[PDB]
Amino acid sequence: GKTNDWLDFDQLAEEKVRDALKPPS
Amino acid sequence: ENFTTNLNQLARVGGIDPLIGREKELERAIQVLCRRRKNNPLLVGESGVGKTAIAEGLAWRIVQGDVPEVMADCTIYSLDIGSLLAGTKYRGDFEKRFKALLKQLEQDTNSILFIDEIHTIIGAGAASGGQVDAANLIKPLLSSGKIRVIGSTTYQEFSNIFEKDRALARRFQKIDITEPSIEETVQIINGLKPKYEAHHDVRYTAKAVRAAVELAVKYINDRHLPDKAIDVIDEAGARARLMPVSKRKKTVNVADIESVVARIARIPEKSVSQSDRDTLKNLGDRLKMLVFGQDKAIEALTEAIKMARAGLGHEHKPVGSFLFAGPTGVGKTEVTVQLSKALGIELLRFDMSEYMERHTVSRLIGAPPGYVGFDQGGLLTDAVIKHPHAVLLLDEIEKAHPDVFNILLQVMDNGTLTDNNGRKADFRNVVLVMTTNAGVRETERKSIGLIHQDNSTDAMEEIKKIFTPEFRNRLDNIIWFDHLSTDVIHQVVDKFIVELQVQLDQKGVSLEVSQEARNWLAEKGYDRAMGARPMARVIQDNLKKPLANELLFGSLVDGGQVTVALDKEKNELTYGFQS
Amino acid sequence: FTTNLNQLARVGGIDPLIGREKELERAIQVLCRRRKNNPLLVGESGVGKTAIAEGLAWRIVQGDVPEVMADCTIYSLDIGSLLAGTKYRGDFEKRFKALLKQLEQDTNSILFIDEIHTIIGAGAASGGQVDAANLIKPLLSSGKIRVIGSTTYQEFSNIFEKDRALARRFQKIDITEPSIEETVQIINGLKPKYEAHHDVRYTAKAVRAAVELAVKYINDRHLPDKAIDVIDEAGARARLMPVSKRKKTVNVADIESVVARIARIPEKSVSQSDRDTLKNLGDRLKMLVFGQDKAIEALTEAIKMARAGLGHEHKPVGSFLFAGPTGVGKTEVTVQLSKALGIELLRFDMSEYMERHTVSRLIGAPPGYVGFDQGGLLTDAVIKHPHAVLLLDEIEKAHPDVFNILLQVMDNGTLTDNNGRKADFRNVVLVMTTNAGVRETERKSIGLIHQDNSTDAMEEIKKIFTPEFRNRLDNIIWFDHLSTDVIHQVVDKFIVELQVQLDQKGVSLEVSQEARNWLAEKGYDRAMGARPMARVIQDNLKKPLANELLFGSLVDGGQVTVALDKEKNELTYGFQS
Ligand SMILES: Nc1ncnc2c1ncn2[C@@H]1O[C@H](COP(=O)(O)OP(=O)(O)OP(O)(O)=S)[C@@H](O)[C@H]1O
Ligand SMILES: Nc1ncnc2c1ncn2[C@@H]1O[C@H](COP(=O)(O)OP(=O)(O)OP(O)(O)=S)[C@@H](O)[C@H]1O
Ligand SMILES: Nc1ncnc2c1ncn2[C@@H]1O[C@H](COP(=O)(O)OP(=O)(O)OP(O)(O)=S)[C@@H](O)[C@H]1O
Ligand SMILES: Nc1ncnc2c1ncn2[C@@H]1O[C@H](COP(=O)(O)OP(=O)(O)O)[C@@H](O)[C@H]1O
Ligand SMILES: [Mg+2]
Ligand SMILES: [Mg+2]
Ligand SMILES: [Mg+2]
Repeated sequence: GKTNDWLDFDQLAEEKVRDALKPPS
Repeated sequence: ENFTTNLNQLARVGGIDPLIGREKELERAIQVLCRRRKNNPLLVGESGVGKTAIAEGLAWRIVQGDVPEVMADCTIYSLDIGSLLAGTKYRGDFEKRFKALLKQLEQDTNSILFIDEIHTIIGAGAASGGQVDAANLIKPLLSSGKIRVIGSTTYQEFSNIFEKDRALARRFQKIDITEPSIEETVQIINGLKPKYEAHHDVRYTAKAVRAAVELAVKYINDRHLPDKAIDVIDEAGARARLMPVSKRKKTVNVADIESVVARIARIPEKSVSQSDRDTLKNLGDRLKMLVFGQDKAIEALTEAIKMARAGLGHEHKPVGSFLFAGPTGVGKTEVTVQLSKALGIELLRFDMSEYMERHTVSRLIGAPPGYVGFDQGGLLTDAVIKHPHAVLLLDEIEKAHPDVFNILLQVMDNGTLTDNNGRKADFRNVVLVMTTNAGVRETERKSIGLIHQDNSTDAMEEIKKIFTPEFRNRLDNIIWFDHLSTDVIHQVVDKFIVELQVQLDQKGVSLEVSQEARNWLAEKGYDRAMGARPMARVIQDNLKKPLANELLFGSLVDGGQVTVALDKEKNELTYGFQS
Repeated sequence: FTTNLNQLARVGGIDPLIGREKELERAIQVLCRRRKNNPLLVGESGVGKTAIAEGLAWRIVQGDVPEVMADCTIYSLDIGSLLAGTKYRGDFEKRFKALLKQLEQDTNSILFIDEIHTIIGAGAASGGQVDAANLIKPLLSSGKIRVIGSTTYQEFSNIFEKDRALARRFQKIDITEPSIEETVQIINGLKPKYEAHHDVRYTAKAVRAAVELAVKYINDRHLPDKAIDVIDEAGARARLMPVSKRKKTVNVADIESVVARIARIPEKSVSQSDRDTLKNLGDRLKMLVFGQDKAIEALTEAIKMARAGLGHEHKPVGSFLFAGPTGVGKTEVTVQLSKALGIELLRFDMSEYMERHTVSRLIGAPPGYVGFDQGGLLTDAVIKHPHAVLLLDEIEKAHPDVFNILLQVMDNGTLTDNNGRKADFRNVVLVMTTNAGVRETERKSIGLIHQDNSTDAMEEIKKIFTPEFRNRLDNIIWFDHLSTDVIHQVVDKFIVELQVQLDQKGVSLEVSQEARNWLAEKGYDRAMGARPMARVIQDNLKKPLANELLFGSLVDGGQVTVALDKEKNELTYGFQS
């Protein structure tokens, strides 16, 4: 019997960034 | 908008080169563009084919009026991906910019958007291109069909991003683009010849444009045929225009542009010159002058190569069918690199011993786990694809699995090796050579008889047995390297001494080698089975190993004047040390 | 907003350009082309890409350039003012627009923009969607103006694939390290500024020695930049280090010390006094490791050649493979090697790096993942410690992909990770080990009288290791089995290791010579090497002493004696307390 082959699974990375505000006056 | 440049407006005011040829390929675009649904053309071609020229040239027909009535008012805009992604600094800000341009174009009817390098924006995952997930903002317009888009994707990316994604494939019509014929290439340059001539103010010769394309594609071996010709022509005009301080040569010659190709190709001008027949005529004289020994073996190889380059026989078949067979250490490997260096072709070394396991055979066609990595492809296929003019050196071919031999039989018959990815490789211009260190064991085998003086001297018979009869029929002639003579070994020893002397010159230390010393090195460094292979180690241990001990501490630290001698009674090398 | 390089040349702000005659010919040739008329001077840090662009203007004024370029004037973009000066919207557009009209209408005018990578990633105050790159894009395509750029190798590839329109317009120009003769000449031209700032004088020999000492020891930076750092620092040292004497002149002994500090090498290395260390390294290994005199000689001899200079500079210090039976201390000699030389020891167990995905961590992780910031373990380790020992134990267990990395190291001598940070292996020694040779015939020969039917050596190593990789190795130092005579010396050191352990408990161990012989013959196993001696010392000496140390007279500490009885052939332990 031929040897088995394993397949890896790569997870993508994406994140959300907050936003600070600066009033003019 | 500012992001996109109106090709029709640009063509109206000039500045766009005319399109020569590509009628069959260009007409396909007009066909799909007029469709009611699935009217988004896709230009799948390799780099340099001129995918952008086909789009720019298409707009020229619209303004000129050589298009149907529906395509009269049509306007083509080229999207600038760099403008959108630049300055975003926020994943999603780029998407907002695309919507504004899309809304403006959607309002106006009969609008096209030439998205150059579309693969960069719609890459599946993390990419080194657009790095934006434009799949979200590409399928809606493609599905809606309000505005049609032209994509200049590459063959590689198309097989992965477009094929895997059903939405992209179902809303795109592939338009295969191939390199133009050699006869068509010169016609393209002839049409564009006045534009470059008017700029440089020089007139190119008809023979130069024809010869430039032949040597450009062969010697450069970097880009595709259309880009090379336009580049060398522009490069040649600039060089001759400013070569002399005051003098100038309005005319051009073949020898003049040849020097330009040498710089971009990093090859001497002599080899770059179109003198293949001259080098082929004196091929034996060059190899015999560069390397010594195996004169009979070298001469036979030159006659056979001349038969293939004559043009007779089937062109699809491979040019190189040579099976080297002799003891290693006699320069068998050196002729393969010297031949490539003289002809100018590259050198690709593939050791069969590594490709021994049955699973390892698959690597040549494709990597086992390389599902994401389809760019590399098979190890053998990629090298041939990138380098179509290069020698293939196979070592220890006798010790390979049976399935490996069949892979060589296929290329020897059809001349084309397929790839799992789908790339088509041609061995028509690739010379194939393989070496086998077989029969040396049979010759060196000690006879079982009582006298033990039995000599075989029939190693050629063993070569035919280790290989199947089918393989023998494909190869036209096999090369055999005769055993070297003791006198020839003396020249090999001097080669290592010269390299050592050059290395010592940087420190100001001389090295003197006696004639008797060379005899000891030759015998010690030459083996019947391994040939000159031990010479590297024997020279190092005898000469370099003690030298370093004294060079580190002793008289030899400064002054040099090294001397070597050997005692006659014990036959041992003694090196005198002088300050 | 801009500066006229041509006018600066007349005043003399830019020093005379030395060398780079071939590069200039390539730049002017592609510049006059109908298309691709924008040369790009891709180079590394400090090579002088900007200096070449500034040097061209000097040639324009002097007239060395072909008459095609005569009457031309080079300008420079004010990168600082455009990036931050025009913060408000509108001002950036109107001010830059004026430059476009000034650039056009004069074909002889050619712009220059150092660090052209910056304009690709432009900044917008209110996301006006207008940047310097888009404003110049139509002009460059039409060809009415010509520009010159400058960027890094790793940065050049980053923008080449991302943007193809800009890449098409620009022509790549490769830059190389200038010759040593070229480097000393420029330092002379820049000598008035550095020498006047520190109020010192640099000797002619110091300039030549500085460039030579830098490339020999300092390999992280580049020769042109290296010379400026060692020269600027050398003058500074003479200003503050000799506070008592305040030596005005600069000697050759001065700069060599600065190179050692910058290169992080032990003092006197530049003096070459360290030759003594390599001269006597052999003896230290012989006492530490017994029965491997032949193996130590091959390893020691090869190391001398590297430092001596009888070898390829690009090639690393050494590349050896240790193979043999278990317990020969093939890995112990690697550890002690670092202690003798004093360089740090980098240990990379290959058992962990066995899978294809795991081997990737050696050269770095792919981008766009949580492990991108980690980088390359092997590259980071060698970069932090240029002079160190790289130990690859049990290489056979690793995946064959790792060999591809080693093949490059032994050939070129440099390794670059995915991020683009190059790593040098010139001063690092490669010492790998394998346990393939452990296999042997356990069963003895068949017959009344046994025979030494030992299996051949290196046959199995040829099939496991590829030929090209095997040939690249400098020397495969084999390790022989430990003979009965050698075991006597091994036991002696084990008692010392045990005595130091007892020193912390106040117990002095004294073992008779006869007792040592009994322990040696009791556990002497050729296949197991030296490991059985540890178990013999453990079972016979550590076990009884441990019982007394916990519950016995040795709780406080005291002397002990070990001697075998001839009648019983068994060790006898006496405790005095
Ligand atoms: N059939 C053709 N007729 C006329 N000109 C052509 C033709 N094919 C190529 N060219 C010329 O070659 C170039 C093709 O356009 P390019 O923009 O260089 O193509 P491209 O495929 O976008 O190139 P990259 O970006 O290097 S993959 C232009 O200089 C064209 O004038
Ligand atoms: N070829 C050269 N001819 C004359 N002077 C040179 C040359 N190369 C470097 N120099 C001088 O050496 C100085 C130091 O080099 P740098 O200007 O830092 O190089 P660089 O490549 O512009 O550096 P970056 O901007 O950090 S990539 C230059 O400013 C020049 O004064
Ligand atoms: N020649 C020797 N001289 C002194 N101690 C030795 C010698 N050989 C082995 N030892 C000792 O025995 C142990 C050897 O451990 P390792 O260095 O792992 O052995 P190795 O033979 O180099 O490698 P293996 O076979 O993979 S355990 C250590 O405790 C060493 O101090
Ligand atoms: N005819 C020859 N003339 C000069 N040197 C030779 C000759 N034959 C063998 N040698 C020496 O032996 C080497 C054998 O080739 P090399 O590429 O080193 O290894 P391999 O034969 O394993 O490919 C040559 O590079 C050279 O050092
Ligand atoms: Mg050879
Ligand atoms: Mg700079
Ligand atoms: Mg070990």
